[PDB]
Amino acid sequence: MKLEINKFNYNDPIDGINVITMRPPRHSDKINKGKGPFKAFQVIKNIWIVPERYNFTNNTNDLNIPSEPIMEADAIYNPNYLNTPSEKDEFLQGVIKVLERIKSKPEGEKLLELISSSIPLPLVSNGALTLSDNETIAYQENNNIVSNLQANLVIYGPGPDIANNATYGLYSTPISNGEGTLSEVSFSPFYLKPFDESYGNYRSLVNIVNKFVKREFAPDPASTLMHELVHVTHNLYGISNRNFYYNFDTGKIETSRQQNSLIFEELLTFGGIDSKAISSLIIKKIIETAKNNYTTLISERLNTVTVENDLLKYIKNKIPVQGRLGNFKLDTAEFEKKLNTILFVLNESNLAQRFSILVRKHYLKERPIDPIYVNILDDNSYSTLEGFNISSQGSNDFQGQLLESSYFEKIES
Ligand SMILES: [Zn+2]
Repeated sequence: MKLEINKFNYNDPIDGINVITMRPPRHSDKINKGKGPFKAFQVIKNIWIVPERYNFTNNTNDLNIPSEPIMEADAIYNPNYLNTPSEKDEFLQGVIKVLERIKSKPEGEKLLELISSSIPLPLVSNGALTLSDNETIAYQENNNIVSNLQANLVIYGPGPDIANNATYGLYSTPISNGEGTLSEVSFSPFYLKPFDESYGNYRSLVNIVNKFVKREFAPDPASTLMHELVHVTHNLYGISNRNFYYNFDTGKIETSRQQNSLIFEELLTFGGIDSKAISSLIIKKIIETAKNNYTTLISERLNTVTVENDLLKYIKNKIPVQGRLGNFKLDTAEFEKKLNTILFVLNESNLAQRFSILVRKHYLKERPIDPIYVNILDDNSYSTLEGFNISSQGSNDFQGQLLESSYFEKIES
């Protein structure tokens, strides 16, 4: 069946199929006592949009201006953002539009299909793969749980910094042991952080001889979301590399941060020039770790399954195996191929190239640039097929991302 995106208006009635009131996945944490439930919309099978601010972790629980020293000088705060029905509908439409954009190229469509289908490896109960809260969200009505519906990804609005974007895996052992975990994403389609890149096709003073200089650009929020979707994919496969750092001075992996280092999960997820000279030692170790984790799960869990149900079908589609019920083995060659796709081929920089989107050269930015607001729902500014770089308007070849474009609106900070 061809992937379609379900459209919604925020005021669409609850149906228990695609429109629910969702209990927070992190409801058991003390900081989330009494929160929700929140209206949620199933945009793609197992992918839900919740038009609420993300405030469900320690670092996102307070939406006010931080009481500590600020981590990012390009952050912008507004505790009231996304508290009205009209802002919630705008957000919902924006996320849907960005997803339609992503689906409009085969690489983006395949990414969405992968997230939809790649359920975490369930626990086994009475010989059957059986769902947990690591693979579902609860539809809560009047302090009763009506149903538990499958979910691999829940997309929310931003946390405290309304121009920040992030991914959170639900359970921290499954995120890295090969099982996989439901992910939450905090996403901001309308508030964007600019970046610098060298460029030559812009209005320039006649007295400047050499026109190719660093210029300011806005990112395409589809690229921003795809970046998070790559983290989500790692999280669903249980292959997150959050607890390793790559040291650019030595070219080695380290367990703790160093002066000129980057978290390895971000190095891979962003891609680009910085991932082109990773050592064979590093790549071999990463592959071996994942292979070992999967071999262990196939032995200790998958081979305890005695009941063939739909969850087993979905898991066999996710995890390349050979053999029969009770005696599966990892399909080494197919697993390696799939792993190397998800780790080394799937990344923001490669995806952006396929979408004709400009991204920055390095994951880490050299300087903060004040965030902007842009109404991406206006097709004159941002289209599903071309983003900001609209050919019929003369904005192809990255020109539509130039920050001087009128649709990138200054924020009073
Ligand atoms: Zn990232």
